[PDB]
Amino acid sequence: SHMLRLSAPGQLDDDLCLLGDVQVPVFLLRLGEASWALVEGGISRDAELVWADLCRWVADPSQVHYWLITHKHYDHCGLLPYLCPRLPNVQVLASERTCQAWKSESAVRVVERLNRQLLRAEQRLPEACAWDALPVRAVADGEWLELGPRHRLQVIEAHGHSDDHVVFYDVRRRRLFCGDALGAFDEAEGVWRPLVFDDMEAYLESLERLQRLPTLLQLIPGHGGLLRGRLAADGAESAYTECLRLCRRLLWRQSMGESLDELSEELHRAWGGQSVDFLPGELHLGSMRRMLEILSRQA
Ligand SMILES: O=[N+]([O-])c1ccc(OP(=O)(O)Oc2ccc([N+](=O)[O-])cc2)cc1
Ligand SMILES: [Fe+3]
Ligand SMILES: [Fe+3]
Repeated sequence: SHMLRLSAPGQLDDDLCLLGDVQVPVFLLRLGEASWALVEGGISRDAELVWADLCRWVADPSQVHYWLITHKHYDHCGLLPYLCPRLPNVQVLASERTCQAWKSESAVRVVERLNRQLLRAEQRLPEACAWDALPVRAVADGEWLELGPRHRLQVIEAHGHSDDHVVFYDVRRRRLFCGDALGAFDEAEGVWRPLVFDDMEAYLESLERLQRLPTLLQLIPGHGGLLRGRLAADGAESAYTECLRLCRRLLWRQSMGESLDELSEELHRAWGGQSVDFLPGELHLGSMRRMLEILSRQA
């Protein structure tokens, strides 16, 4: 592995642990002697694994007070109905738009169906909270989240990947929980893979703004672990660069009369192997196609 990327379960920093699979992690923040927060909501089929890992660090789960959610995609909120009932004092903090999603029938349907596709043959999910019954408090762009005496995180709107996406910045630690707004970090090549699934102009504007944060020490996307050193410092800028590079590649190939699919299959082939364990294959290729449709339209 690489010194600049922490990608093992367990303790990452004095106050921060990784629960579950590094590909779809849940982060555990220790806010004080008797108080904790989770960040990112995972996939439903990992409920027992994440529960098990949580109970190793947290003797009393009633001390889990907050659960921060970056966006409504099925792989970032799948655990909520299954673990919220075991966390009697938890408050889920999400954007207004993300909250809206959990109150839409069609939306919840998609999230459940994509989560069910990842179930292994054996397993049963535990009893679930109704999605519209989750203990949520909507948070606003620019809001300060006073989680504990040494944990204060600012909510920053970061749409583009999705129309509801937010990130959470801990300026004390120069630590940014970025969700999928920078794309997917390619563990093999050390570069960002763009994930433009809603709006290219918003996605790029969000990265412009994140580049203006004070220099990052820790950059924690939605998949793959914790990035540090130059990868954190240069992250938002690099993510922007990689988006433009994809745009131009698309423009090249289309100018050679290629159809949206040549590049899609090329991307699905070049990148699909990293997510195969949490993205159904038809979804990865289809996500590629959608992103290329978006870039094409807006360019
Ligand atoms: O069907 N959706 O609305 C949807 C699409 C992609 C998606 O996964 P996301 O985590 O946004 O996309 C990724 C795509 C590829 C990789 N990868 O190259 O390792 C990671 C995340 C989640 C939900
Ligand atoms: Fe996503
Ligand atoms: Fe994701």
